[PDB]
Amino acid sequence: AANDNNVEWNGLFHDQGPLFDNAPEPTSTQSVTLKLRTFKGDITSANIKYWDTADNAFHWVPMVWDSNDPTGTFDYWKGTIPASPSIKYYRFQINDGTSTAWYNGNGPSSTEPNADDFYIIPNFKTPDWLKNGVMYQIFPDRFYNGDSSNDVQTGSYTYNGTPTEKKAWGSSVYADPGYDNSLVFFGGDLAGIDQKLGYIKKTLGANILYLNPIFKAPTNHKYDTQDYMAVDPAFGDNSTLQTLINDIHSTANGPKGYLILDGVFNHTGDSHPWFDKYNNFSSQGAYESQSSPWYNYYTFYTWPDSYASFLGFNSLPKLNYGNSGSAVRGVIYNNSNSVAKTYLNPPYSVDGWRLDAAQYVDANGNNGSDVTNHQIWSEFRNAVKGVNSNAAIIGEYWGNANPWTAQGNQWDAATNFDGFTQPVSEWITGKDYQNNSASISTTQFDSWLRGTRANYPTNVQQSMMNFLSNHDITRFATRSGGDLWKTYLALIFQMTYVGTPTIYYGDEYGMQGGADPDNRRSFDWSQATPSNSAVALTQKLITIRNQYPALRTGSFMTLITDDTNKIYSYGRFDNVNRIAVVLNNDSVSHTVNVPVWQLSMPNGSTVTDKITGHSYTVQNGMVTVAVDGHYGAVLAQ
Ligand SMILES: C[C@H]1O[C@H](O[C@H]2[C@H](O)[C@@H](O)[C@@H](O)O[C@@H]2CO)[C@H](O)[C@@H](O)[C@@H]1N[C@H]1C=C(CO)[C@@H](O[C@H]2O[C@H](CO)[C@@H](O[C@@H]3O[C@H](CO)[C@@H](O)[C@H](O)[C@H]3O)[C@H](O)[C@H]2O)[C@H](O)[C@H]1O
Ligand SMILES: OC[C@H]1O[C@H](O[C@H]2[C@H](O)[C@@H](O)[C@@H](O[C@H]3[C@H](O)[C@@H](O)[C@@H](O[C@H]4[C@H](O)[C@@H](O)[C@@H](O)O[C@@H]4CO)O[C@@H]3CO)O[C@@H]2CO)[C@H](O)[C@@H](O)[C@@H]1O
Ligand SMILES: C[C@H]1O[C@H](O[C@H]2[C@H](O)[C@@H](O)[C@@H](O)O[C@@H]2CO)[C@H](O)[C@@H](O)[C@@H]1N[C@@H]1C=C(CO)[C@@H](O)[C@H](O)[C@H]1O
Ligand SMILES: C[C@H]1O[C@H](O[C@H]2[C@H](O)[C@@H](O)[C@@H](O)O[C@@H]2CO)[C@H](O)[C@@H](O)[C@@H]1N[C@H]1C=C(CO)[C@@H](O)[C@H](O)[C@H]1O
Ligand SMILES: OC[C@H]1O[C@H](O[C@H]2[C@H](O)[C@@H](O)[C@@H](O)O[C@@H]2CO)[C@H](O)[C@@H](O)[C@@H]1O
Ligand SMILES: [Ca+2]
Ligand SMILES: [Ca+2]
Ligand SMILES: [Ca+2]
Repeated sequence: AANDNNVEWNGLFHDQGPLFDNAPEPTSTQSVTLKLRTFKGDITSANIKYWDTADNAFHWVPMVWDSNDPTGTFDYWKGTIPASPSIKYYRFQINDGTSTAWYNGNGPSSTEPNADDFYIIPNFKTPDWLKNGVMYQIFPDRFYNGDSSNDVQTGSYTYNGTPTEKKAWGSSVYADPGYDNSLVFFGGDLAGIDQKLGYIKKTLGANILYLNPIFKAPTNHKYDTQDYMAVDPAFGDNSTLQTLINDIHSTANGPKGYLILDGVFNHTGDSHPWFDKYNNFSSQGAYESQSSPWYNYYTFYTWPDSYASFLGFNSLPKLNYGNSGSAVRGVIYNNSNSVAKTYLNPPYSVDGWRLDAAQYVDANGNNGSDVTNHQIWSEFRNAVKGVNSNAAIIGEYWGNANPWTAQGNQWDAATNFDGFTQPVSEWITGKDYQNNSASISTTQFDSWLRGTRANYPTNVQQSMMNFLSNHDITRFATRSGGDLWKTYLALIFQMTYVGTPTIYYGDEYGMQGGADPDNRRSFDWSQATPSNSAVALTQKLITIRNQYPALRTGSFMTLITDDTNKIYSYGRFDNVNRIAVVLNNDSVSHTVNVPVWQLSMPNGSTVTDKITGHSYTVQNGMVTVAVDGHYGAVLAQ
């Protein structure tokens, strides 16, 4: 507002959105010009302080006033960080006489921060389609039986002494007395996925599909791989995969699509020939003979009964990656005919992988989260991106996955449990994703989101897998107590936040379910139509996100965090649009004066709540909109 020995925090802003960063994914030779925003005439000077990993030192770049925003309310200060190959971390020092403030990935600060700085990873690139798409996850057996001839039947076969049980579509997922939950089948398959492709890409609008394991394995989840080179017979054959991939990539049935596979590379099933615990193959596996040609693919403490595994499960023997150039690293990703490259190269050309239990991948039976583990995911990236630079790499991780993403040498993104799923669950349903009592206020929710968003490079943020539920946690509908309205707010949010909106099959209509395996129920297709309130909004929302780049790659600015009325409003914006999102997490209606001036929405200009179609006019920097309890508006211009 003026030069008064006071830096006004409310006027301050910056992130790597279009208005502030002219190069968010630069090469070794591209300069990064940054723009800081402040209330007009509020400061005396500003500077950029960045740490360059090339010489391990802090560098200084004084900023200069660049311009005013259309409403003459803000000042934009600029500075440029020189182009080089090295990773850089920056923050801002803001001065107004005797007052000094700092700003970085975590927003304003009275004292100088030492963490949460903004990133500059030269030559690091996350595929843009992932950044701008909407994903739909499918647990094969439970989506749609499109071919009843490949169905696993009761007794069809046995695993570790247990016969398989077949369920009627819609029945409980729990095994009946005498059977195992891992050996319960409903019939979902690849042909089913292909036949319902119209529901995916059109009825909903999603353009990205992510499949849980689909390779030869005895269980129903299939994380106990028996053969990476073959599609499990129950889901079809490799030929079926090809037709599906072609039908997904096809733009003759809707938006061009991308397929992402589940890569279970940390371990193998105990029935995989390399191990062959039950001797299902003539060859000799590691378990049967210390002279086995694959003996060293695993780690034994006391051969053959005690060996390394995934969290103690004997059915999932841990793979030993050894050192660079090892046979294992070759069969998984180095060899041209490896698991990762085989499916990434024709005649399959899938578009990416979901790294299951990626934090554990290691050598000699160790648990990862160490140097070797990271060295491995670095070679993995060179192998993948070497075959196709636009093939996505998303690792599974429940906490801060900064160690595997913050240097642009490993994954493109990660399963956003901590930055999306948990905060959303606790804010809307008052439970954590495992359905335990855990509630947070709007203020707390907005902070939680900013802190976790700051853990990652901007392009990683835009590529994070944001789901309300997934195959390992309780369903949102159950955590909601059945209140379909909470699902409405959740959807509206999910489709307007930073990151790849990811729909866990069934969530779009309000499916319920507890802990594994009850969170993997068969899909109720009578509810899969626009006649369902939730399904309709999902589609409405998806259409809206695809309409505005500002929602996929724009900036994010908090506008309202009211704990009294439980209202949360934020804005997504770029060079073309300004979107004010208003959310009501209360159980009663509220009239909100949305301060759209913060997004520089001109007075007299009109805005439209793309959810209702109702138009509004910006007067005195505000927009008054009434919103029902557990719902929201999407004011766009
Ligand atoms: C399931 C999940 O467990 C870990 O995740 C931790 C996480 O790291 C922690 O930070 C914290 O948040 O807690 C979670 C767990 O809630 C692990 O790190 C993850 O990698 C793992 N998820 C992936 C890996 C698994 C192995 O490939 C997959 O699970 C499959 O295999 C499991 C083991 O048999 C099956 O688990 C069943 O669990 C029930 C318990 O209700 C048991 O009774 C039953 O015997 C088990 O079979 C599961 O059904 C399979 O899907 C998982 O799907 C991957 O996503
Ligand atoms: O889970 C891993 C950790 O991830 C997060 O740490 C991030 C920070 O949030 C980022 O801001 C950034 O930090 C840079 C920092 O910006 C830069 O100035 C420089 O900082 C130190 C340097 O590390 C240290 O060796 C010494 O030289 O002093 C410098 C300044 O005094 O380097 C930092 C990182 O190299 O990156 C880190 C990690 O990528 C999160 O905040 C942590 O909680 C988490 O543990
Ligand atoms: C910012 C912070 O938000 C979340 O933390 C939650 C806690 O989980 C909850 O128990 C309670 O304390 O409220 C907090 C909200 O502030 C999130 O779970 C954290 O991960 C996140 N923590 C920062 C980000 C990183 C990711 O974990 C950490 O590495 C870092 O040290 C934190 O500053
Ligand atoms: C340098 C000056 O730039 C900005 O001023 C511009 C206005 O915003 C425009 O509307 C138009 O009038 O052009 C002006 C440029 O001449 C900015 O708003 C100012 O705050 C800024 N001046 C600050 C910096 C100085 C250097 O320390 C101080 O002397 C001065 O008091 C500050 O206000
Ligand atoms: O009745 C269903 C409806 O209830 C709520 O609406 C509130 C309204 O917002 C309050 O201001 C007041 O009028 O009571 C109404 C009902 O008691 C919810 O806001 C909404 O979710 C729900 O559909
Ligand atoms: Ca001032
Ligand atoms: Ca079938
Ligand atoms: Ca054998």
